[PDB]
Amino acid sequence: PQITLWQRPLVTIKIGGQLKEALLDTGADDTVLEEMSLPGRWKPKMIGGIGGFIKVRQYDQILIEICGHKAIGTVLVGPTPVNIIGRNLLTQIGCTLNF
Amino acid sequence: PQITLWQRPLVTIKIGGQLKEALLDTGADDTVLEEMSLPGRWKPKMIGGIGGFIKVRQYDQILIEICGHKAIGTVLVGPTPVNIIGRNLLTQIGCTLNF
Ligand SMILES: CC(C)CN(C[C@@H](O)[C@H](Cc1ccccc1)NC(=O)O[C@H]1CO[C@H]2OCC[C@H]21)S(=O)(=O)c1ccc(N)cc1
Repeated sequence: PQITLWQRPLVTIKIGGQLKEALLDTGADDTVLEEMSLPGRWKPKMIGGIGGFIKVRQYDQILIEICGHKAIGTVLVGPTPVNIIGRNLLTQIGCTLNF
Repeated sequence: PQITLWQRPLVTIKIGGQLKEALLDTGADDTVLEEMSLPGRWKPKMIGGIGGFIKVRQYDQILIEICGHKAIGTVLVGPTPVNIIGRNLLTQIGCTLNF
């Protein structure tokens, strides 16, 4: 689909058997989700944003279905105030910016 | 232009007579630029992102030229780690997300 930007580009995703809403975010290198239960093993990592940094758990090769499109890749989990789909997954679903 | 997301979607902008590079950021409601000299009056404001909040200066009716497309609107200035073009300006240049 084509998505205009008069509102937040929020999309429904399914991950870890759970349904969530997440922001399609071209400004985010990596995907980061609020605290949630995920199956795998994980590595501690820290990511930097506007107000400083947060500590996250890195999960690799995690399946996500973003608006009915599957992708597998790194998901970070931690105290982000919003679920963010970053460019690492956006590229997999063929998402582009257009003007 | 159509822009893929294997790299950061950085674009050259002109604002306040100065040239900068900024991220086209669908995840950002508002445009926020690193500390810079801008003409005019302003108002204290706080914006929140991944690591917490920062205090910014809000400038209204500011002219920006983003990839050669003019837009006028609100620009926040403050200690963001990167210059961000947010949805308030992206809509003005007809920027959309497609997959
Ligand atoms: C622009 C950078 C700082 C990157 N940020 C992505 C960005 O889209 C965040 C994503 C975001 C979105 C909502 C809340 C927090 C973070 N948006 C954001 O900070 O926007 C602020 C300016 O406008 C306002 O609208 C939303 C928050 C304000 S980030 O969230 O910090 C980020 C950094 C690293 C990764 N891997 C993933 C995300």
